Amino acid sequence: DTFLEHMCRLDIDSPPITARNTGIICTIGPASRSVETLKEMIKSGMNVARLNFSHGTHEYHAETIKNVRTATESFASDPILYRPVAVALDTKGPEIRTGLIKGSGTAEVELKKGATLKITLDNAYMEKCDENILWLDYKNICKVVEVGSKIYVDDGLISLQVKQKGADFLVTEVENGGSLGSKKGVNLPGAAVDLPAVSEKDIQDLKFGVEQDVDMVFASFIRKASDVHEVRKVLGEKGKNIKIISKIENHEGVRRFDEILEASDGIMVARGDLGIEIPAEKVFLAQKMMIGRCNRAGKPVISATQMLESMIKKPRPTRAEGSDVANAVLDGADCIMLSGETAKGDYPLEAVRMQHLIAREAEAAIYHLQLFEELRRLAPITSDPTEATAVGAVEASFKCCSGAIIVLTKSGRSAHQVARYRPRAPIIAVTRNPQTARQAHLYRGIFPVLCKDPVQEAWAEDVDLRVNFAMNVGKARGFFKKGDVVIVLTGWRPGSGFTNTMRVVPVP
Amino acid sequence: DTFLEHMCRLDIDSPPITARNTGIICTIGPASRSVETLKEMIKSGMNVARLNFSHGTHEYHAETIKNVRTATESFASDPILYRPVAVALDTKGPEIRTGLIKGSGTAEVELKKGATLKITLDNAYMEKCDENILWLDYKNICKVVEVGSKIYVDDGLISLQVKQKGADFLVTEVENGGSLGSKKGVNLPGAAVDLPAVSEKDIQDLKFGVEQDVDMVFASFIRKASDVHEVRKVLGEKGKNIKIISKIENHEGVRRFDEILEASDGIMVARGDLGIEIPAEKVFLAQKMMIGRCNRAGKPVISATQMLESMIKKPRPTRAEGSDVANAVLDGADCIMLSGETAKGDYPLEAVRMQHLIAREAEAAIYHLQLFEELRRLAPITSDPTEATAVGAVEASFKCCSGAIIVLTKSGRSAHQVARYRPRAPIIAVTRNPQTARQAHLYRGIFPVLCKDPVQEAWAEDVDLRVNFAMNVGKARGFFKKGDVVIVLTGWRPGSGFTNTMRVVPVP
Amino acid sequence: DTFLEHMCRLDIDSPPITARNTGIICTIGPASRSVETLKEMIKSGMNVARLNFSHGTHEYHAETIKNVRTATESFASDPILYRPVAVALDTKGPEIRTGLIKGSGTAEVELKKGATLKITLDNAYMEKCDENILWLDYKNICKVVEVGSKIYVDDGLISLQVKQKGADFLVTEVENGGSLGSKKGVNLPGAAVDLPAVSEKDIQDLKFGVEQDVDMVFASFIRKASDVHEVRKVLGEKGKNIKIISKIENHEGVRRFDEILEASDGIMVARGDLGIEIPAEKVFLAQKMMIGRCNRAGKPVISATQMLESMIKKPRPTRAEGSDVANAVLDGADCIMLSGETAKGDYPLEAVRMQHLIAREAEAAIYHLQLFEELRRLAPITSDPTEATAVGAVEASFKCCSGAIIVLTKSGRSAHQVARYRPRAPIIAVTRNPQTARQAHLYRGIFPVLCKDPVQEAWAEDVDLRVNFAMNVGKARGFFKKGDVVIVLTGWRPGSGFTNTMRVVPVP
Amino acid sequence: DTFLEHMCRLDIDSPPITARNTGIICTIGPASRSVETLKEMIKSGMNVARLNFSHGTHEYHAETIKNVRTATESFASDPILYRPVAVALDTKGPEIRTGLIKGSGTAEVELKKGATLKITLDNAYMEKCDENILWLDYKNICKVVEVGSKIYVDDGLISLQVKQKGADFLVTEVENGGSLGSKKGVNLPGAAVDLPAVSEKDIQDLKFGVEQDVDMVFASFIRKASDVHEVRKVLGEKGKNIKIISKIENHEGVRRFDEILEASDGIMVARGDLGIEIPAEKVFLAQKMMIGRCNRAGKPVISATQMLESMIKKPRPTRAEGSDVANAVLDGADCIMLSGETAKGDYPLEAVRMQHLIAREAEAAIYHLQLFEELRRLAPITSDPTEATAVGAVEASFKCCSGAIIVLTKSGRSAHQVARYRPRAPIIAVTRNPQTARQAHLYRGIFPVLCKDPVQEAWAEDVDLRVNFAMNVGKARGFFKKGDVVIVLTGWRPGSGFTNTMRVVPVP
Repeated sequence: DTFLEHMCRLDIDSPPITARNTGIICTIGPASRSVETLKEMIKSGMNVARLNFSHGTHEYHAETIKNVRTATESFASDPILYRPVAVALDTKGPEIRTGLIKGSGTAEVELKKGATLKITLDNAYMEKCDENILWLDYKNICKVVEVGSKIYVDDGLISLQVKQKGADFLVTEVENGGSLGSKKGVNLPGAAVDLPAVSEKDIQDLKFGVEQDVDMVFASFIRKASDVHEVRKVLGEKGKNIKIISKIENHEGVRRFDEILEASDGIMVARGDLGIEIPAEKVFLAQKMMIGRCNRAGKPVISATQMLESMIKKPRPTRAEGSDVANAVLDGADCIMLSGETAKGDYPLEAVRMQHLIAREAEAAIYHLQLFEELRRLAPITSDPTEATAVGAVEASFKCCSGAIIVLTKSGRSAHQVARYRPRAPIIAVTRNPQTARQAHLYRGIFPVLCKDPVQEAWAEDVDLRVNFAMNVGKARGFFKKGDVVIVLTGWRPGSGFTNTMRVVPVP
Repeated sequence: DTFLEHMCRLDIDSPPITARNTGIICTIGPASRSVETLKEMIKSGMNVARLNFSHGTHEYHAETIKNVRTATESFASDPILYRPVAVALDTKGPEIRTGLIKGSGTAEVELKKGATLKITLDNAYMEKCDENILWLDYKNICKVVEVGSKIYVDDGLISLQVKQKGADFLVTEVENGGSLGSKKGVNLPGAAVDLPAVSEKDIQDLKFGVEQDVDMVFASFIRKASDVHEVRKVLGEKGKNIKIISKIENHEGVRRFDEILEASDGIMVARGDLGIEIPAEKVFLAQKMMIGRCNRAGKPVISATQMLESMIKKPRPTRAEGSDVANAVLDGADCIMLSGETAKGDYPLEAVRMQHLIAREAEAAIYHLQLFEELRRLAPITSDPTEATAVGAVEASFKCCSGAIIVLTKSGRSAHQVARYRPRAPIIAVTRNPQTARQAHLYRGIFPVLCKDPVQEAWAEDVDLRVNFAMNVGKARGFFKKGDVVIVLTGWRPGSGFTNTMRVVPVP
Repeated sequence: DTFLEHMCRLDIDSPPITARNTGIICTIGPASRSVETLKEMIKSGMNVARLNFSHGTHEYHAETIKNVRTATESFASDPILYRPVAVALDTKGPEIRTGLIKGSGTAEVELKKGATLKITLDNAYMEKCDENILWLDYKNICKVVEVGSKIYVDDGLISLQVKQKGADFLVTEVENGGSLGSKKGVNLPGAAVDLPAVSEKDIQDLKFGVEQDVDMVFASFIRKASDVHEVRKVLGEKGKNIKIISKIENHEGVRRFDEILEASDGIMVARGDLGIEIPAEKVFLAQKMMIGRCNRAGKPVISATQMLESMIKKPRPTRAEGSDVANAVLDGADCIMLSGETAKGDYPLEAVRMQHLIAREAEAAIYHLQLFEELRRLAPITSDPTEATAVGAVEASFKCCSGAIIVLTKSGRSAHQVARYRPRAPIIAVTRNPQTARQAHLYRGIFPVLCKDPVQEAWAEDVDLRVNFAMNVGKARGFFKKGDVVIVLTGWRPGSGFTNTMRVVPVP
Repeated sequence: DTFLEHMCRLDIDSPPITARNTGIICTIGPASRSVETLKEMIKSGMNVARLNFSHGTHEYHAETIKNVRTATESFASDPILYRPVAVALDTKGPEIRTGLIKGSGTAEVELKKGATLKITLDNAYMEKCDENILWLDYKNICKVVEVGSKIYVDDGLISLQVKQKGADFLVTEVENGGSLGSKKGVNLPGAAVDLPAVSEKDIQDLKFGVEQDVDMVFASFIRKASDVHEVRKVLGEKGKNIKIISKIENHEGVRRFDEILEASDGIMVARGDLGIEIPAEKVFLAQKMMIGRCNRAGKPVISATQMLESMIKKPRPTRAEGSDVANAVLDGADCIMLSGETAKGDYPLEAVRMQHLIAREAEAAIYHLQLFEELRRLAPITSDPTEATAVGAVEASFKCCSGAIIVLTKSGRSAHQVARYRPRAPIIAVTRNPQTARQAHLYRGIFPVLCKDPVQEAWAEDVDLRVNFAMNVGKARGFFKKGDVVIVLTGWRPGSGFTNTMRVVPVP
């Protein structure tokens, strides 16, 4: 009825009645590139393998994608239970990274409050940083910094405000402290950055991605719409179909968020990079704002970083990491991302699993019909057949309590359009295009299904075969039973430009 | 918006930007049964022809039907512009009536105020009525009426008050003077009048109605469900498919309205008969209530019995009758009924043309999305395929700003199912079944269209036959043009089931 | 709940539970200037005596106002039951009137379809018009007419389209026909008018009004906001407090309706003058539009002309005059007006009474809380103490089912502001300013009460005395009983610029 | 609007344009009971001081109260800027606790995974606990626990699994390693733990609470209404006026929540205790439900037990705790509670200051008129004077865009009555009664203000005393300025009755 009536009526001992609508992106690192580790991850809800090109070589990310695909297709033998799994390339982007401190890639020299540390960029101490003296990537720091500007190191625990500029060197106080350590990153919040959004390394990484048939790019440190356009002209014609997800990692990208969203296929909210750049008492508005617009606009949005970073080293998360994530789902994020817990973890399965749990359970508190009616209200009058067919399909899904909204697409477009409006019922997307099954996982509520059957002489016949596919899938995965109802969205005629037929059909 | 704003921004100087949705019912009498006259009337907007069986032999009304079918079909050589026309039989009923005035001649005597009238029941004075003895044929008048009771003779114009009750007579003072002719009808407001709702005449008349394939019965002085049931049993299973419209003409009907509606296919508010048997000020609440229940019940209701009464003898009406019909059409009426204006009148055509104009001009003060959003969440929720397909279709018509909702069933039932959500787009109902094209004028917003084609021996090709028909009609008739989007509703097959294919098709 | 649920729930045999909120303006003429006739009219709900300065002298309207006041104060002895009665001056305004036809002020010469009639304005036939030849007021008709323009005579039944222009004379066909008769009016729909909105006669009439302490002016044929401003500069400083009601009697005033409403204190909709000037299939939108804006803006609006014009000569109105009026109340008119039925009538009491009945009964179909919530929603953020106090007072009146909203004002302003928002509960306005008690009757829902008690030394005491007045008034008139609730709106402190105190106080 | 738009148009870069409405509760321990420290905390936002009676003698907490009263009143020489401060007693309850570790010293032993622990009940080992024998003081541990049961020692950090049940002991495998000190508390999730809700200690502690005029009791491990009733009977009629907040810390409480709420003055969600006894993913639904019921019930609810847990030993928090408190305040919390951060922490002040900042920044994602329009038509409708005066006052605050709603009762009850409609303007509650100024921090949006003046011997002058006080406070404290409009609520007199004078006063 009311939103409040709907929170009051929640029952913690009622069962999970929904299957899980929000997607899980896992970051694949040393702890999760074994094929066996990944088979389990896929079995515990992984849907997108993130590769962080901020660290490592090409032969290594290619081994990593080979094991992801080895595990993903161990399931292929029975295409009903087969879960697609997408590969995501997260670019490096305009980073600043520290040296090796002693000559060693595993050291940490422990800075002390009040102490003094000279930044050098003498290209000499590239691997000699100790307690004083410190080397950096950014050649032109001595230009955008000023005598008081604050510099954060590692994800941010080690802080320090400069006292002495230079032209070659720089010297500074230490508010905070801790460990320095090696190959760490540096932030310069509230300080300009003349690094390009696409370095020549990031160009090479993108093109690699095209060669490897990745399904999405996570473009780092996007600040303005030219940065998106560059990523796409690199991906070029060969990767006009790769989805670009801009990462909002600084204040500008929030300020310039609308034009970033125009140019991009979806948005990643990097909550930690933000909670360094802008005061933290405000990230959570930014997130909420940036999710809502991505929902007005029916573009995926990914909530990321500092999710369960206590499952790097405990097998069970703080009850407030739990609440953090479960509220990202409620704000209407499309997907959730794990960085350290699945990459460097001592318990990566435990994290993937807990994430599926938390997120299944947050949908108990989604008021699905308020969402829908708000998102319909806010939709424009279109002359798009496929848009109107989606809206009707969702109305109907609510007046039946549809078990599903079976949607046949090659594009993926038409299953996206239906999910735009947040049906409570799951969208079973039936495709023959393995790229579209992998990319579908971005969009909340799409359960992609990959048909491998050959195309039939008579298209009528063909449609029935795909739809019956989807219905054995639903019966099996548990979404419904004989004699329930579904919406089915198809074309009338082959090579109809659009998905313009809705049938309200009882499960057989 | 508000409703109040939707008025504030009305524009008289603007041109009607909606079709006429309300059906025009016409009472056929001697001024309007020539074939040429009925052809010109059908041209001007007539949708239903009412025969009034209180007057006339079966051989008379059989010829009047003959000419209406003649006229109606003169246009049948161009399906695009053939307009179907329904044939309604209105019953005599439990009427009280006067005897005859004596002599021969201009059969009329003057009833002067404050003077005296013995109502007698002696069948000697049956043909010897005058200003002192007046015979009527209700034999228990004397027991159901009392002293001080009113008696309205000739259709309300004359009032008597009952001064003295006798054994088998009554002495009355004339209170509303007038002039009395022969066989004119009497109203005993407030009396327990006990005549059967179905007389032996009414039985032979309904059995006539079936022999002539009439489409609706307007049944008179209905008081209770048992009355509707007796009419139905009489129509029996040779005429099960005839629509029965109960006429509410007295207080017990308004009282028992609810049970009368459940038992009936539709309602007629008879405001003149009801203006006699009720405090005339209370009438306009009676109608507002009974239109209201009828709309929530999804049952057509007709607003009647005096609409444009000046035009018996004047070509144009007093704007108060125009505000009267306009507010009946806004109140919720599906049909308006013309009675004297088109039966015995001098301008049966300027009457049809004016009513068409007033209904088409009133529809602008109808706030249409208001009506939808409520009727979506008033009328039975959460059910079965057909009602989910219909709602799906209406939310689509609203999203894509459809120019028409093209509906294929043969009963009519699924086109009703849609009209019961008051979409803003006209519902073109395509049927091969002439009765349902005639009968569907009762439902507001439905535009019957009769496909006279043989059936293509393949379901989808038959469907596109009909849809392409509806399209060409709608383009000819002005509803939509090339490039607009229409919604389409159909069978899953000819397996029966129900109607469960919605489609959003651009207009060729 | 819904609007439709609220129409369905109407009961015609439940009692009138409301007292009558809409006001009644009666036109005082030969049949109603006796003091005894008027005492009864006041006793049957008259609230404003309209004097039509279109006919008659000054000594005559002054006799007429003397008898209105004689009857109004026969009730004054017991100020609880005393009903105030306001005098309204309806100007003549830029009229065109015909001659005397034979030399006699009572003749009628009966024009015939197709016939020929010369208009002359030779100032010679001022009183000789017969069947041919016809004299007019308007000197410059031969300028704004053209060879085909249509001229209507009497309220409009006699029509005629010119065939021959001139410089001095004019000659014409006769569509329609009937009686010509004497001192009749002429309309020139769709034809310019160089008559002034304020003739020198209308100046004199206004100033007379000021001398006689009229309470409102009904300004005729207002076309633009300069016309309002002229009426007020005439009324001048001595009549800055006389309320000006513009009459919208032609197409322009509808076109220029907004600026007319700015300049004026309220609007009269003259439905007959309109239904000649603009097609009649559109008056009823104009009316509806013009009432709604007058409600958005909290200015009184009066629905007028052709109300019950069958109670000029029958003691009981057409059931469709009844429906006409009862729908004006529903559209939200503030007041209702009778012209012929109370002026020239053979049954003026019967009309005043039926009007009270019809209008009491229409409020059964007002959804009072939808009104309020729409009118609140549509209100601006004001920093007006008195506006906010009114809105809260009305909310409260709904959360109690207030018997009344007792409002103490001198101005009248604060009782107007409360009524702006259409409480269901009646507004008892307690004033010492007899002008404000008389003018209050314009505003729907104000039941003015005139306190004659002297001002008390202590203002606290004084307020209690006026409020207890109002509560004996309510107890007596029937609005409520001991132990019910009311809202009471007063000032805190004397000579507070405003009514800023709301008390929710139980009737004693 | 939509709710979704209200997010889409959030602006991080904008400055907080609302006051803090949520009360900050602080747990006073050894890091925060000096008088100087409490003065600085009260300055930074503390509204309530919580004593935790699980630890400490009566002479200890009596001195801690002494200093809180000292600090609190240092500011009392300027009413304008004295902030009242409530004193909350939190009970020990049915706690299970460990014995002591042997020796003396740094009383801590290491519990290593996969190793063994005999839980014994022999009061010989009561002070001779170690890594093998661990004594606890719950004597029926053995019958309510089972094999495979978990046992969480020291506040969740340590988990044991029950390998072997004995007669009077248990053998357990250590699953979450750790370090164990003395007298640390045990959780037996899922066990029928039968200790009394009110122990003999808790009785002497509540009787202390009354001797010291505390204002609220936070009562722990409440499971059923009878538990609340036993606490109430103990507080007896010397402390009838003390507010009892039930603490929901186990599953039976969440289960029986509804009865617990009826019996209680308010709720505390204890998310850490609740995160142990429940699947931690289910917690965030539990809270959302229990905040929800509490808001519809118009009963304050506190969100607690881990809010900013980093700041025990770090000056600023992990943004995830910040998103955590922000979403508790949006969920509906009236108060936030700080526990370790301000009791034993190193930065008790940077914690108060940060929480103030996070609550004040979160209130922008609160959609306020949404909350009103529902709470107006959810919460008991159509009644009695006081609730009609309160709603009147809120609709006014919204119309005139009020800067404050200034409320005079002495109990507090009428200021609650208003806060229960969530107005957008802060409620300045003016009382002469210090307890109600302290106690009213529990209610969101209420800003207590204590008038220390004697009573003017004339009701209205007393009223203007207080109102002019509230005005000057509100101007000093920033809420509104000269020329803004405030709403005022008051007695009709000191006759009792209730509160029934609303007033809309401009600001001097």
